[PDB]
Amino acid sequence: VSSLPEKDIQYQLHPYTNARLHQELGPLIIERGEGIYVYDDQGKGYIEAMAGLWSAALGFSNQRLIKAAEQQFNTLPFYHLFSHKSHRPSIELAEKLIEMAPVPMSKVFFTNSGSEANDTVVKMVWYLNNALGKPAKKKFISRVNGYHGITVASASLTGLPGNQRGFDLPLPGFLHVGCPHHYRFALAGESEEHFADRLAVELEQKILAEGPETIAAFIGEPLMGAGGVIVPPRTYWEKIQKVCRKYDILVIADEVICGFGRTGQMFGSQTFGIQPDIMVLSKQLSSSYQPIAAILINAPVFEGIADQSQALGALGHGFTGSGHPVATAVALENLKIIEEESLVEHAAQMGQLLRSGLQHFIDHPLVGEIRGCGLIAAVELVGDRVSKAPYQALGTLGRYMAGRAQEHGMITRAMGDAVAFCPPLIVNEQEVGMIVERFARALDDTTQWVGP
Amino acid sequence: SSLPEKDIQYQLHPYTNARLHQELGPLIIERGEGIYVYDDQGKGYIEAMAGLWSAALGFSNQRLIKAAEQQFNTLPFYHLFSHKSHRPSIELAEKLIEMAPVPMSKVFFTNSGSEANDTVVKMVWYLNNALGKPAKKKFISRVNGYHGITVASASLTGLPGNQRGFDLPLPGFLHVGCPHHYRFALAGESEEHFADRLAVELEQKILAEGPETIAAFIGEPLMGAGGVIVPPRTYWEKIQKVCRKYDILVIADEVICGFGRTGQMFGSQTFGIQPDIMVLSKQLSSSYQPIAAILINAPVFEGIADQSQALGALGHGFTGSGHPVATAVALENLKIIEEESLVEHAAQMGQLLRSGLQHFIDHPLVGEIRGCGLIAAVELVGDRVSKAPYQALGTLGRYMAGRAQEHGMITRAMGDAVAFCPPLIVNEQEVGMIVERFARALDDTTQWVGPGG
Repeated sequence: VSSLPEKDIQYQLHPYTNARLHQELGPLIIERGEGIYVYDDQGKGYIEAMAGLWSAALGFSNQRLIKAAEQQFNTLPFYHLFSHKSHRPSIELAEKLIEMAPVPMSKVFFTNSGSEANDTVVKMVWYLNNALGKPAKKKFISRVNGYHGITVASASLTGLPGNQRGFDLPLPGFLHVGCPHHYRFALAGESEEHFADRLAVELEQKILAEGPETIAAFIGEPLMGAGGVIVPPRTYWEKIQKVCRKYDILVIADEVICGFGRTGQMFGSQTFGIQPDIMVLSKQLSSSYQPIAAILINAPVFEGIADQSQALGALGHGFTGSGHPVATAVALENLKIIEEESLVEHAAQMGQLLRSGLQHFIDHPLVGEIRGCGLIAAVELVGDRVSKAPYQALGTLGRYMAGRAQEHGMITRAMGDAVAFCPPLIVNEQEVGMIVERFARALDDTTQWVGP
Repeated sequence: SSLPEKDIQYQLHPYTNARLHQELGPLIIERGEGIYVYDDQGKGYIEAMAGLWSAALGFSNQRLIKAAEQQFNTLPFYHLFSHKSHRPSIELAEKLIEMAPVPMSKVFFTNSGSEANDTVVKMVWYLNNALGKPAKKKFISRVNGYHGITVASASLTGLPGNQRGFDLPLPGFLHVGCPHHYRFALAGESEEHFADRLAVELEQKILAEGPETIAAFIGEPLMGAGGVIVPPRTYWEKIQKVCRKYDILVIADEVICGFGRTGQMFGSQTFGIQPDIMVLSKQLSSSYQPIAAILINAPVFEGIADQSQALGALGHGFTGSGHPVATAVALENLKIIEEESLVEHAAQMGQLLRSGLQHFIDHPLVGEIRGCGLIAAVELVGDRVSKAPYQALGTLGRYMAGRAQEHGMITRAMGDAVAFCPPLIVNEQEVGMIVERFARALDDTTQWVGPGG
């Protein structure tokens, strides 16, 4: 048998893993990928219904991206953007991002990860408000169950307890308002629109209690990804933005998951009617073939930063890999493919098929909710549909269900007791059918396990 | 070319004055080969910084490029979350642990050095909570140290340029003195006594803050971006004794020093550091891919592991953590460094570099020549007795770096010092050319100043 599992146990500390259990069980070693599939070291194939980490838009064997990497490696395999240095793929990618943006944007700043990007945005907003002579205007508002990454600062923006417990987070000045999840937080008989009203009132009261002059920015994923595929209620973003504009608070759209065709349009900001001052992009940006993220800032944000960078000598910020030529070349080619192959439209089509397939299970006794938009969805299981209570404890069903899905050849992700769907954009109709079938088998297993 | 206008229109550059950039536009680098890069006008430059202290194998290593291809065609993306794994992360982690200069237990991967140090902060907090020491959370670092630029890692960083305007450092991130004898020793003080004073400073800081509140001390073995600052003799010995006395972790930031930069495989070896945690990046992959790695020792792992069990899972990880292409490239890169004996070769080339620069040791504008292995700096001054700058601090360094570029060499000014950090594969003739181009830039600067005397 392969030496790899023992070596993995001996030498790797895994993210998002119980380290002690890992020492007992060892890894599931993924050996290779092609199309929407990955294969373990025993040769078993799985539909990667998460596209890896919400990210492999073009699947696991796109030869154009691979050749784009090769072409750039053979030209200039590393360079940087520090001190006026530049290079073609960062320039052409920045051009393309600005010109495809759903609202007018001024500049792009590159990082490696979504976490670094949001961390950078925090720093940029502080820097901006200092430049503007508003030293108190520094607080960020985000939402319960939001996920913005896991640096010290971005984990503070994040609203999931799993990212904060044990880590002494959030830092001060990172405030949280309600998760816009109607199923869990609406009143009995309350409409989506009235639920949205109540959330907007909550935001305004929070701004008032803190002192509006101390609030710099509001950040949100158009729909929440890692926190549960939570679609906000109708009118939420309209009403929330009105509150933000009233108090001169920046609106930051975290498009790390929603970006590049996930939600039925190119950006989640389009789908949900968001006019952000700043956008954060990653993941599908490069089909995760290279680590890269991008921040788009509008004109007022750029102008204030630019002014301060002059007064303070240079902008004292940047990663070694910021705009890495291979990562930018791969992302550029990736965006071209998404456009040329009409994958936004195709994904929207496939998403309707996914959602209608799943909706066959709406009356199942363990299905509490089916939600989603475009080609992202979740099914939330419960132990009792009237009370919405979990079986045993929150997470017990989702853990079992995700494990059963894997046994039936599908990789999903449990988010508490919901299981997620975020397949590659290139998924076809029968493959959507198979995703639903493998969900159904896992659901059948879970039902028998829970028992009468 | 349409590129310069497009760059000015669309890119906010790191470590650049944005207004000046709108006036001047970029220097567009088009291609690279060996130790050279070429701009879009065809002019060639020796990349005496190896890009960003990082391109160990130069700019056209075909083995790294083919290693990337082979992995892209196997599995171009996967992750390490929830027990998932893959061969290149496993084999890289094995190699890193087995090559470590002290016994290490586990590797955690990130994309950047900044993310890695940020992660270390979180790991240390998480550890001390697991151990039932909730107060033991403060970090101590040094003036002019550079640890990256996330909110937390910029707090560790001790360069004002990284903090002014950004409301940093955060509370709980404390700084002690820059160990640079030339600038901070008392008149007539020995290196060893300077080291004694720095150790006393650290101990007094630990005492004033409450030792029970201090979790960790972090330092680059020699400081890179902050000036190629070699610590005085006996510094690391004495500093570590203080840390051990109070049960404070010792974290070696090897982002620049790692993989043969300093004359041995690690800066920790060169300077006699026994770190609890090491942070690696840059030469790890010759920067062909964004990757960094954290090595943690047994006690650090065991505490983290215990808490990750009690709390369900370790709530930390980047999408790109252990990225299969980045890890495959890094693994091949380390194999090349070993197979081609590049640690030894770089040590040899570094002696040539230093002896070449030392022909200018009595020049009226040369204040100090420092370094070790294949990293060095020449610090220029306007007056050697007072060590004062010519005009404003930074004038000489800026002028020198601009002249070096005109003579076909990319160097980095750090105030009035110019840095050297060439690819490890640099050969003897190429070291000769680096020093020649330094000399021409120095001649130009000297003529520009007119020292007289």
